[PDB]
This record gives sequence, C-alpha cells and structure tokens, in this order.
Amino acid sequence: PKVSVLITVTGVDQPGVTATLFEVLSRHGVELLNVEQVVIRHRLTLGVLVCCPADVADGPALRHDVEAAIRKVGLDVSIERSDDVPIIREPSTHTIFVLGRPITAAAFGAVAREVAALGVNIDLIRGVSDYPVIGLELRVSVPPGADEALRTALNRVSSEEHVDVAVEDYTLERRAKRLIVFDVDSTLVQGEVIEMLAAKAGAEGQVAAITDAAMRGELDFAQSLQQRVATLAGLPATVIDEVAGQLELMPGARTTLRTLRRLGYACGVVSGGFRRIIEPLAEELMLDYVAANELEIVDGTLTGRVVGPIIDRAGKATALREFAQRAGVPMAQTVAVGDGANDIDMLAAAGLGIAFNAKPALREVADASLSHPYLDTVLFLLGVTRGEIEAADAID
Amino acid sequence: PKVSVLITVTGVDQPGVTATLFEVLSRHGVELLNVEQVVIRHRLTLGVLVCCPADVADGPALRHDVEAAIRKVGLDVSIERSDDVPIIREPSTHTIFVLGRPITAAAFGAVAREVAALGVNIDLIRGVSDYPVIGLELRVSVPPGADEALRTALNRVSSEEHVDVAVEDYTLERRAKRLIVFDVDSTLVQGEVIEMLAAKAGAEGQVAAITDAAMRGELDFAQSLQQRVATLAGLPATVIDEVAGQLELMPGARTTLRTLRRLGYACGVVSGGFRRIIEPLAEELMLDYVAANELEIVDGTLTGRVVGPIIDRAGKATALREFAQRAGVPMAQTVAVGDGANDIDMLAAAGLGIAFNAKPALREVADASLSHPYLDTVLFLLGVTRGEIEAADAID
Ligand SMILES: c1ccc(-c2cnc[nH]2)cc1
Ligand SMILES: c1ccc(-c2cnc[nH]2)cc1
Ligand SMILES: c1ccc(-c2cnc[nH]2)cc1
Ligand SMILES: c1ccc(-c2cnc[nH]2)cc1
Ligand SMILES: [Cl-]
Ligand SMILES: [Cl-]
Ligand SMILES: [Mg+2]
Ligand SMILES: [Mg+2]
Repeated sequence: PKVSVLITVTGVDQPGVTATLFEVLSRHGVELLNVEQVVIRHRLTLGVLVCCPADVADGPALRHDVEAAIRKVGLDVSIERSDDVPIIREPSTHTIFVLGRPITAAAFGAVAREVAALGVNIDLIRGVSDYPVIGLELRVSVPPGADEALRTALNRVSSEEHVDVAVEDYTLERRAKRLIVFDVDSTLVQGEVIEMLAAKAGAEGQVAAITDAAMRGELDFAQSLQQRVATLAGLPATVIDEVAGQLELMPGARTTLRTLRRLGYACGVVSGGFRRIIEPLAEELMLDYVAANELEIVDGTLTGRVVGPIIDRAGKATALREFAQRAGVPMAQTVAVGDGANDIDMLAAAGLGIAFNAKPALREVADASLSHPYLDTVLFLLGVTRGEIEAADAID
Repeated sequence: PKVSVLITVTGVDQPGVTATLFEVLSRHGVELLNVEQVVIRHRLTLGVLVCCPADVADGPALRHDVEAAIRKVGLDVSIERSDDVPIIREPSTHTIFVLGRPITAAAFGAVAREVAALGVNIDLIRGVSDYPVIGLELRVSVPPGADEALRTALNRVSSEEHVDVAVEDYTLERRAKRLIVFDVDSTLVQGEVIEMLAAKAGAEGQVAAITDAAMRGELDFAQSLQQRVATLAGLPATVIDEVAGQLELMPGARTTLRTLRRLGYACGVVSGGFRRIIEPLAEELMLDYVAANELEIVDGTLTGRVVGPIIDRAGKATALREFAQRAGVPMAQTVAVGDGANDIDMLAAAGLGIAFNAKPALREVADASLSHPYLDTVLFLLGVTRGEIEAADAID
C-alpha cells in the first residue's frame, strides 16, 4: 500500500469481468480503496481505486497482466497512478423527480439545461416508474444557496412543459420521513363529501360553488363551511352513513397507504369535513390519527351547524403538530398532502408539503405539486420506485 | 409513440451531453420511457429508452441528428429499435456489504466468484466507507432459494480472507428498520462492568474467567451471574457510581447513536448487567428503553446477590419483543447488536442480528458479524455511508 492506482474497465457486459479483474490484481500486492460498477443497457463500467507497493505500480507487470486479461475477452481498461484523486465521491445534496405522461424529450432537455445553468452537477439518473406515469430521478449536487433558484427555474420548466418537477433535500435527516397526513376531500377521497351531503338537500349546485371558491382561497374557510353546512339543516342524520358508503378512494390510494405502512409511517387525516364520516373510513384504512369537524344533530336530524371548535386553515397545521408530537416525529420528518388553500398552512409546517391536483393557491406554496390523478405518485416523491412496490406486493 | 428506440451514449464525461442529447431528440417526436446515467471515474454512460413515431424511427434523420451531435464533441452513441427490451430494470433482491482493513483484491475476487458460482447477478457496486474501514456494497439479484447457499459461501470467504461479509434482504419492508437494541458489555461499552466491580474486591481474575466462559456459551448464564456477583458481597454500594464514572463507550458509539437518532430509530439496551449503572448512561445517551438486572443492597452494602427476575439469554429476546411492541415496530424491522452467547436468542428474534467482535457461539448464529473495533460499522450494515454521516454531522 504505497501508491494509489486507478483501473477503469468499460465495454459490453459479459460474465466474469468483475471476478477476472480482482483475481489478476491479487497476483500483485493490491488492496482496495474503492470499487464502483454499473451496467446500463449492457454497457459495463468498473472503476477501481487501489493501493499497492510502489514497486508493483512503477513496473510493467501489473499493467501487462491487467491489460492482457481485460483486452483478451473484449473490453477496454485504463491504468493510471492517481495519488491525487478522490477516494469516494461525496453524496448528492438534492434529488429531482420528473413525472410526466408523457415526458417529452423537450421537457427533459429543459430540466437538464436549467440544472446546468445553475452549476448543478447531475450525479445519477434513473427510472423510478413506468406506470401509472413515467417517473425519472436525478440526484444532484447543488452549489450552496443555489437551490432556491433551482426550484424557481424548475417550476417554470414544469408549467411550460407539462411535467411535475419536484426538488427535495437528499440529506440523511430530511429523507428519513416517518409521518404523513392526507387531506380527505379531493385528496384521499374522490370529490367533496359536503357536496354529496348537499345533493341530498337539492343544494349541490350552491354548495359546490361555495366549495370551489373556498378551495381557491377566495373565501374565508370558517364562513364558507358554515354557509355550506347550513344547507343541510333539516336533513335526517341517517344521510351521513349513506354518503359514507358512497365514498370512493382516490385512485392508487390503497397502494399509497399499504406501501406507506410497509415503510413504518404513521398515517393520519386532517379534514374540515365531518368526523362521523371520516372515522368509519380511517378505521377501515387502519389510520393512526383523525382530525375533523363535527356536525350538530338534534332529534336525529341535522341542524345545519357544526360543533366547534372548527378546524380552519390554521387548525390543520395545528393538528399536524399535535400528531407529530404524539408520534415522536420532528416536523422536518413529516409529510402533508392536500389540494386546497384549506391546506396551505398544513403544507408549510410539514417537512414535505405535497400539492395533489391542487388549486393555484396551494401549488404556489407547496414544496411539490402532482398533476396526475394517481395518489401513488406520492410514493415516488418519497423515494419509492414502482418496481419496489410491485416486488413487495407480489411477496404479499 | 409508435415504436421504441434505445439510445446509448458512452465516453469521457463532459459538460452538456445530457442537455445536448435531449434537445436533439426534441426535434423528433420523442417521448421518454426510461433514462439511466452515471459517471464513474470520468466515464459517462447515458442509456435512454424512448418511443417515437414509426415514421421517425424508420428514417435516417433521427440517427444522423443524434450521431452527429454526440460524435462531434467526442463521445460515442448507438441507436437501435428495441421494442423487446425491458423498460425499467427490476430492483435488487439482496445487498452485500464487504468490510475490511484492508480489503485485498483476493478477498474481493473470492466474493465475486462466490456470487457468480450461484448464478447471482451483481447489479451495482459502490463504496460506502473509506474510514474507519474500507466498505463496499454489492446490490445483487439472487436466484430464488439460493440465498442460504450464498450466505454459506460468503461466510467461508469471510473467514478465509479476513473481511466481514454481510448478506441482507434488500426489499422495501425488510430494510425499513426502525428499532435497534445494543448489548452493553463489550458492545456499546468497552469491557465488562462486572469485572470492574470485582476489581474493587480483588476478584477481577476470577470474575473475568467466569465471564469469558459464560460469553462463550460454556456456562449457563444464570449460574454464571450468581457466582460472579457473589464475589461482590461486602463491597459498599458506593462502588456502583465509581464504576459508572469509569466506563468508556465502544469507539464510534456516539456516532452510531447520533446517526441512528437522525434516522428516527428507537434506541435501547438489553443487559445482564445492573440497572443502577446502565440507567445513568442510557439517560446520558437519550435512549428509549433499558432492560437490565438489579443488585441487592442492604444497609448501603452489596449482598452479592441480584434481585430477580434475572434477564438470561431468553430474557434478552423477551425484552426486545417487549420493546418492539411498546414502540409499534414489527420484529422484522428490529436490529440487535451483541457479542456473547448471552445474546444468541436476542439476535435470532431480531429482524437483523449483528454480532460485534463476538465469540464463536454468537458469530455462528448472527445474521452478520463485524470484526473491527468500531461500533459505527453497524451504520454501514444499515444502509448508511461514511460520506452521509459526515455531511449530516457537518451540517450540525
Ligand atoms: C461533472 C460535470 C457534469 C456532469 C454531468 C451532469 N449531467 C451530465 N453530466 C457530471 C460530472
Ligand atoms: C372545504 C370544502 C369542502 C369540505 C368538505 C367536503 N366534504 C367534507 N368537508 C370542507 C372544507
Ligand atoms: C448480467 C450478468 C452479469 C453481470 C455482472 C455481475 N457482476 C459483474 N457483471 C451483470 C449483468
Ligand atoms: C455476563 C457477563 C458479564 C456481565 C456483565 C458485566 N458487567 C455487567 N454485566 C453480564 C453477563
Ligand atoms: Cl360529524
Ligand atoms: Cl443495579
Ligand atoms: Mg380537499
Ligand atoms: Mg457483552
């Protein structure tokens, strides 16, 4: 172990190259400092930093043994005294997810040039999904203080090209996420429950219009919920179970929750909706925490009011904190997914706030935006790949 | 998107290749199915599966545009209608850690040939540490039912070549480990506390001899603890604090625990030793769970007995289970690290049982064995790299 030598083997993948190389090196006094190898589309690259006696490195036996063995079977090898080279690359600082249906070449090219223009190095690119959407990951090394610019640059690329682009800190701490909360309406569940209750009153049109104004930040949430629930005054309480049994999970929601249990996440829901509807489901979904509002009932009939206190925008953040404290999870390790301005405060306080098919008020504040109608695209933003989900699911 | 074409770019890394390629492809009707890229020791490989109109794929414009752009600046590119190729590789089944000081070429070559002989494909090799030991990772794809043979083959390589070799399941579930327990004596802490107590009685020689016989499985643990603690009959109870203040953490133990808190592990200790000594420390180390034995004291003096019930070999497993149930962690997601036959049952029940500088009885039963005097080599077996630990620590 006097001097360091770098051996690099490239060419068309073949059986036995890795084994052949280290057997040859063992006829010389070689100890390993670092080995990197990958095969991409049958192209092999094998990089080996070793140290050996200055005697062997300075003489032609090591080189002739390596070169003859590698060249004989079809590949190429270079050999060079390094001494100055890094031993082992540093970790990426950040990771970038690109989700599209499709992802065009132009979309990806724009990301790559956006990245380059900021002096960001691409350390790795891989696929993470081929269904329900194409998903691609770039691990990168961002110059210090450039990552605000990078998110800004990539959000434009995202809108201009019709791909989701999420930039996420790739450090040990920030990526040990352990706790996720979903908004219910238009996030975990298709549609808006309060609209399904109002349909029982022939008020769906009015309620839906107030809901869209509320979910765009156009109306104060508390006022908007009182106006909407009022249209329910007089309906019998039986209507709750009825709507409860009508609900449909967002597509990919079961996969999302099941996969997140495999990873040991605490899972909960924070809703402006109604505990009597969400609890039946949270229990069916084996959740750990429910926060919701409560409908007032008199003589088995809805009064058109809710029983305070009301979970408003600020209250959803407050439930997240409460959930994180009870679970023993620092807030930087929490995930919130929602769709409306109702969720702005909850996404800001979460470690990672995901806007799922969201109104512009939310998209503008989220750490990340998803634009396709599959809730399991959340799994890709949490470092999970399609193939891994299918492996786990197939093993049962 | 009628047909699938595979573009593969290889050569010496340069600025702009990724960006150049996708800009060229955007002048044709190209959508992305999969992108893999890495640079190893300045050798770039970029593999791109796309789909485009059968018109563009069948004509020479796409090829001449790609070939001219890539060749102009120094690299090579191939282009081929695929249609039959996989879109996105499957995940590895297992991962192999090779720790050595040093790792010789012969050691690594033996691993590579052992792997090959069982029909195991190496999907990736990377470095995970350059200090305190050289650490290398191979992600592999093991034929179903071959992994018992693989562990067997690699354990021989390990002893024959003086490297630790750990084979670990690389599935989503089994690698979301969330809970670790350490044995104390000769694991988290240097030396054997009961030997430090006996030194106060001039009994160290006898106690140490009984301890080594007990830690090799030669003696029943319960009998061996009674004989040893008896030599303490008559010492004043003050001797506990004294030894407490003398203790030295295993080297790298602070890094191990700190890094494991960053990842959100529940951390505890299970010891045959004495709660009055371990508690002062567990609290100093911010642990979540302590299990230990209790020294009997009369009139401020040790009687030479322990206050049952005694944590024996079976009792350490029982505390692990108890700890896992209280924390909400399935046993397949738990980690136990120990050194003596005292820990055999605890390592068997844990998801991953690590033998740290252990007696042969333990090594023979552990999922993994570490042979170097740094407890932070545990972090490498849990998927953490040296560079990541240093990044996190530098960020404070
Ligand atoms: C050094 C500089 C740039 C790159 C690179 C980034 N994207 C493709 N190659 C890789 C290493
Ligand atoms: C804002 C908009 C809709 C809702 C809701 C719909 N169903 C239950 N709550 C709650 C707040
Ligand atoms: C297919 C077959 C073998 C390999 C390989 C394993 N180790 C080095 N190359 C890679 C792909
Ligand atoms: C077996 C051997 C030693 C010990 C021990 C040493 N110090 C505290 N307990 C416990 C069991
Ligand atoms: Cl309710
Ligand atoms: Cl005690
Ligand atoms: Mg909603
Ligand atoms: Mg011990």
